Amino acid sequence: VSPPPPIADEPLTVNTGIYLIESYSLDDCAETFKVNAFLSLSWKDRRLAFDPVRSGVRVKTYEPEAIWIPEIRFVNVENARDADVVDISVSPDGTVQYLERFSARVLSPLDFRRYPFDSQTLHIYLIVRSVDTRNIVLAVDLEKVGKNDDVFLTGWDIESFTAVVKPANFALEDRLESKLDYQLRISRQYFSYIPNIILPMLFILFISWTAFWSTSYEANVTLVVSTLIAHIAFNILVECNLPKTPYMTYTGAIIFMIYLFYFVAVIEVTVQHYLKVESQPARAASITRASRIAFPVVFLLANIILAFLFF
Amino acid sequence: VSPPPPIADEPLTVNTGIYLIESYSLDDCAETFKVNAFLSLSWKDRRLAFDPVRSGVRVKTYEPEAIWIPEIRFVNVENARDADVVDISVSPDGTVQYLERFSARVLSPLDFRRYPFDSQTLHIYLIVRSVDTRNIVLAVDLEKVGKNDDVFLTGWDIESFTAVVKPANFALEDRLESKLDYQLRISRQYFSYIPNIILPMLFILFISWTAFWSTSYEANVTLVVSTLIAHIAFNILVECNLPKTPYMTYTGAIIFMIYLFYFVAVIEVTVQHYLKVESQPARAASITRASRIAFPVVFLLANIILAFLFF
Amino acid sequence: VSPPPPIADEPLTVNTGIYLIESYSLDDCAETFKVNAFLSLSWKDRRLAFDPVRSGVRVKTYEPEAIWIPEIRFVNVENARDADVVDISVSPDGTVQYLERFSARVLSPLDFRRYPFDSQTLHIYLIVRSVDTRNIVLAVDLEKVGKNDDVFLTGWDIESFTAVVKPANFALEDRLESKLDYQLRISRQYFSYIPNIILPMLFILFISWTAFWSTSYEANVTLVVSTLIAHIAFNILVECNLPKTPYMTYTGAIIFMIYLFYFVAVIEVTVQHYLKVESQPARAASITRASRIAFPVVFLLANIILAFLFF
Amino acid sequence: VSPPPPIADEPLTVNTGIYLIESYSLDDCAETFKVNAFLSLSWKDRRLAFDPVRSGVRVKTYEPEAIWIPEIRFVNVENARDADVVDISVSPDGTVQYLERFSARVLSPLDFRRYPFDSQTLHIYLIVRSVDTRNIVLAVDLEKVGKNDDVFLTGWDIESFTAVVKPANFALEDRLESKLDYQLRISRQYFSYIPNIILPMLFILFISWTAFWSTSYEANVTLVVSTLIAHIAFNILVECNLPKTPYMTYTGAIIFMIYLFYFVAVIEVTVQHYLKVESQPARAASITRASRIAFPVVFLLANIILAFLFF
Amino acid sequence: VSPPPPIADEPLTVNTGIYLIESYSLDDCAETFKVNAFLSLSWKDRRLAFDPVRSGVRVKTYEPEAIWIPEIRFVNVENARDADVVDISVSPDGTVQYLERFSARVLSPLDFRRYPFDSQTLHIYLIVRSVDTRNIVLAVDLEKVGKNDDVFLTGWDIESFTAVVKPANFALEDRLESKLDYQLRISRQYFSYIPNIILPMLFILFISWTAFWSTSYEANVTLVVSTLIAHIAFNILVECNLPKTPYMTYTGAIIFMIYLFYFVAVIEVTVQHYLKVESQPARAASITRASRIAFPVVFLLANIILAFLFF
Ligand SMILES: [Cl-]
Ligand SMILES: [Cl-]
Ligand SMILES: [Cl-]
Ligand SMILES: [Cl-]
Ligand SMILES: [Cl-]
Ligand code: NA
Repeated sequence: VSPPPPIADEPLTVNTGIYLIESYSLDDCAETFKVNAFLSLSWKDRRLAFDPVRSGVRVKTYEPEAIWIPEIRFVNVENARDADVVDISVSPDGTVQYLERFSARVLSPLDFRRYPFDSQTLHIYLIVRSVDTRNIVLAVDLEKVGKNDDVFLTGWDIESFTAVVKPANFALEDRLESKLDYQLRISRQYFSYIPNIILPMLFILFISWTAFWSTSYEANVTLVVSTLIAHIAFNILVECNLPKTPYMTYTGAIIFMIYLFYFVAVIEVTVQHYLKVESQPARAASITRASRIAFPVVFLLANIILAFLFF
Repeated sequence: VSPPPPIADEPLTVNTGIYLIESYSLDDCAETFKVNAFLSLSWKDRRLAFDPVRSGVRVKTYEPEAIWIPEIRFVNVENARDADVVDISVSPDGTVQYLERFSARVLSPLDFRRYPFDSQTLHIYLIVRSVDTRNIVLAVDLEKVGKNDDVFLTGWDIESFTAVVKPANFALEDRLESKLDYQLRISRQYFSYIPNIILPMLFILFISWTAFWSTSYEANVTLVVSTLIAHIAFNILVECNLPKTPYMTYTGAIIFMIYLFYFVAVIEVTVQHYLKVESQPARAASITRASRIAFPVVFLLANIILAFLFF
Repeated sequence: VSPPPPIADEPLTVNTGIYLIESYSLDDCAETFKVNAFLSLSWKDRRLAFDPVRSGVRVKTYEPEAIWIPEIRFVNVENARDADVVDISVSPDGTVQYLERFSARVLSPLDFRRYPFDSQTLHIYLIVRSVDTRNIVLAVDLEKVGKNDDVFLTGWDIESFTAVVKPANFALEDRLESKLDYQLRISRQYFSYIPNIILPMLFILFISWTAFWSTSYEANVTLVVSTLIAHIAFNILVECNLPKTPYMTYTGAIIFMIYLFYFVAVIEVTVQHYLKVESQPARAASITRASRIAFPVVFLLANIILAFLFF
Repeated sequence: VSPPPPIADEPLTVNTGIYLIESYSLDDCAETFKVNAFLSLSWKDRRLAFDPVRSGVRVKTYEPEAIWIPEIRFVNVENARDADVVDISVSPDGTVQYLERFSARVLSPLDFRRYPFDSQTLHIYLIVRSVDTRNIVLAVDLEKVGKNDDVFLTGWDIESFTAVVKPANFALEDRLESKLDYQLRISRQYFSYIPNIILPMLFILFISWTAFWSTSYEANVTLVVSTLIAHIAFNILVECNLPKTPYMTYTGAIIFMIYLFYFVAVIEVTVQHYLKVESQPARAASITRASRIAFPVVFLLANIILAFLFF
Repeated sequence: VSPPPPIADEPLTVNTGIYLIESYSLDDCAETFKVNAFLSLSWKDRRLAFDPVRSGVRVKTYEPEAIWIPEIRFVNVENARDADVVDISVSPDGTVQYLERFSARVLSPLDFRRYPFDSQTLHIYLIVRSVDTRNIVLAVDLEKVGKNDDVFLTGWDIESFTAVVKPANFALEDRLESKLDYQLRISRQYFSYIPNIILPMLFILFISWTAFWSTSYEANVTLVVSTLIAHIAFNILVECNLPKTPYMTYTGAIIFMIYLFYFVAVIEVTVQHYLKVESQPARAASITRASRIAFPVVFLLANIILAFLFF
């Protein structure tokens, strides 16, 4: 089989549609997600046209091998999609209506800057390479683009599934290629992060601040050092759940800034003890009394500045 | 091969049945489970009918390629099922008896709200897309729906395996789809959670309450801070075994509330020490004496309120 | 091809044999193991019979496609076995001798009650479904059941590989099914658990008991609380290496009981201290002196009781 | 089909090109990366030549099975590449133009010496073995070597994708092998390592140095020992993210040297206490006062020496 | 296709050769390694003899399906090898030259006794089963056995790749089997273990011995207990990187013995404090002074004894 010939000099229009059946496995570290969907293709092949009168059939079914099917591939897949042809239907004018069910692991980058309050646009790129005979161009049949209502992605809210109707036509290895951009808009469900990471992390920090109402250096050293260890435990936990970014993330900034607070609290605790030993507890008392106000204030201000910069 | 033709205008009824041989790999984080079962298909093809008196053979056996078999797929599978045809038998009237053995990874969401005292309903959705010639409709042959007695799912009690007899017929991409709902009812074996997570977590909490019978700030700071670290270790362990939910879970609520108890115990320990230093140990003594009663009481009440809200 | 016809009304006897070449990947959590073995099948097909004189050969070699081969499956496999036909030989009297080399992931439950001093019986179930023409029944050719001497299973002692000669015949979806039980008997190599888990765990517990020869509350609180943390670390390590059981395991019981010892040691340490502060160190001295004997005694007795209940 | 015959005694030149579509999964421990690219092959086969004017068709399109294609393999792949032929085009003169889309896991060693400030040269080796008829030789068509602009590798900057134009021709198992070297130049994005590993690690070390402004042995022991534990936590974290090297890495050297600092700080803390107990706090005071300067100075110098040796 | 016929009663000699292209993934816990190599096979099939005059070509090239190929398998593979036929060459006399490129996961046991100073002999066993017609026997063509210079195995030194020329011929399931032993000799690169596990582990141990120059029970309890925790952390790390052995390993012995040192140090620290409280610090002083010498001496001697027993 060869491509359908041009009546006039026109390129072949392959109408496409993707209908999500299932979406799963959004791997943050890998920046990948798995998809299970219907891929619909439609093109005109005059060679397959027939008269319904002499045939007695309004449609004609063909096996994939029997006819010419445009070679449609996904740009951003890990391995080539697992596809199973559902149905191939030919109308009397030779209009082919193809339908396959596929599953693929899509590689699409994520912006972690606002984690865990981030939204993402996942992309699925359809592509077709033009042949020497004729040029092949993709189009979106919006009637055949959608998603099942039950489509869920664990830990994410599925906003929309749409297609950028205008293809990106360009040359690659001395042949033209028509590229289409399907978009899955999702926003992270930040709920869990509050009682699991954020609040426990604030409690341990506030506990370190009780050292500002204590004169016992040994108790203070314990308070500040122990809580610092718990902060390291959470930092490590967070960095395990995320890839290494060339930028700072929101949570990453909060976490880093909290280290400075422990470092300064250690300095205060050290200073207060030194003065007490040098028989000048009145200076020490002033610093400790200031610290009780300064620490929550500077912490609250820095957090406002950060949230402002990030949102 | 093409679909069997309608005598009158009737849709084709494909009788289905799933018989579980094995169930395994219930992944809580992935919200998936693996299944190994028999899939039975039954439909009438008059073109295949014969005479039992003259043919001498009651049943005719065919190879998949030889006859028309309806394209039955699973909605909620990760990848398309691994299937092996066991047998195809044709009765004289042309009733076809298809039997395949398959294995598949089923994606079915889980409700973690009552963890680890939760029960789940796992779903397996069968589907058939109607052809242009005739409409195909699924039905449940309850005779051919079941499970082996030895079917086990590690850490779960298998309650039942049933099918919702009435299919969900609906239009999808200008064709009829017939969807069936097979249900696997399971309930979690919470036993282990008691000596592994619950009791150790209560012991460490109680140990922090011994600070209410001590005047040593340094010892108290150690008691409360150390036990708090062990609580963080268990919180992290629990969150590793669970996916990120947009809601609170039972264990999650208990764990979160316990943090507040440590935070308040630190406050009390701080307050008691401050008063002792300000040479007013009678006030301190009152607060500590109150704490000895208040802490177990408020803990026990809060737990009743929580269990009430969750069950 | 169709099944060999019955001379009299007899069922077809398929003689089976499994010869282990390799045993590996015993996953405790998954309750699975991988196997690489020879599967031998033998049955009589009169239609295949010949005369050695006329033919000039005493054996006939066919390709799988050429003859009727019984559809033998494994009940307890994750996915259908990876098989490669080694040879198919026909005797003049129509006795077929089939040999395949296969590899499969077998799902077989494990009894963790006596861990790490447990022995297991791994099962491999062979099955055959009867056809409408004739009934098929499995048998064990003990001459063709065995294992290579070099077969090893990391962290386990391979006791025996035997077959239960009498098949379990039963009805499934109105057809006779012949089930065979091949058994691999193994016992765990508990050696490692002594210097890795058991002894370190006893040392930390004994270290906590040095608090019984100390009057320093602050030092005691440190001794008891620190060692308790190390015990949590080991409990978590152990539970990672094991699945969630609806029963208690031997190690699990020891681990749980040790928690009670830390809890009581904390009480003693608290009591003693409280006394000293109330200016009554003679009572405190009595309790501490009792504890020095009581703790090792109650620990040693409880361990005898436990070992008795478990073995 | 057999290879195209030599006009004169010349070896067959297969022009090659690799165009990266996607690059992902750079596993540091495994020293592997996954690639998705176009593989282009061009050679000339006079048997396939035709007339442009007479035939009317400028280019003829064949199916892989129809013509002779050189057996091109990758040297450094884990498993043989997953390839799908996109197009085969024959010019009148008989120049074949082959194009496949492939995906493969490439095993290419990494130099960890400068981690996390390292750059790597990933290799992809193309190979062809000669046949008995004629010798096959590879060449690079630089016009068909490249990468998509959107090619990204998480945690790395993609510098270049080039080919060493001249093949490595050599004999292996008494036949000619023609090997080509495609190079992917990448440099690590060290940004993250600063707020995640480097800075937290320096803070805990500076905290240990506050022991130089304290006379409390008990507080010092806590300061130095606790911070040492946090340093062990980071060392373990780092070694989990890296393979075992027969050499020292930059981070590895910093980490190791920091251990010496804790060891010496413990000695100082021990020495200072011993003198204080021996009623000679003037000597102790001198050592502690020296330590306050010596520690940051020796640390800063050693780091300069190390960075010098490593860069 | 059937086996070639004997010309006297001789068994068929299949000459074999394995040429390593790549070796990777040496999994210590799984006791497996992955290999990518050429498998060369040579036997003579007189039925394939040809006159170059008539055929035109001096050497004929066949497709695997076209001719008889001896069924060669690997004994110790997890799953059957992934093979791709590179070439099948037939000389006029009928000598067949078969070349395939394969990849396989080889299961070969490891001796951990001297870890991390151990050397291993990895095995790859080739096997052939004799047919009823004629006996097949394997031979090594040493000219076709080797490895690429660039063959590397992360964390190991590749010593040699050789074959035991004499096959192991033996009966199995009433047929003859010809087994060949290919050996890959490797030795572990212990470098990393020194700054990563060994030295940090010694530093923490020595840090505890500073308790021998202190009279502060509270400080000593902290020193000894804290360092003990760090030792548990390293023990766990080490046991994660190793399988459970029925014997002791070198590192395992060192690690276990170090536990005894902490246990005895706790006893000394307890004893010293008890005497100090009983107002007899002169006895305490003697024990502590002895400990300062005894501990490093007994540690150094025990290590000599251990290294002696292990090497
Ligand atoms: Cl694709
Ligand atoms: Cl399916
Ligand atoms: Cl099977
Ligand atoms: Cl390849
Ligand atoms: Cl093999
Ligand atoms: Na302390």
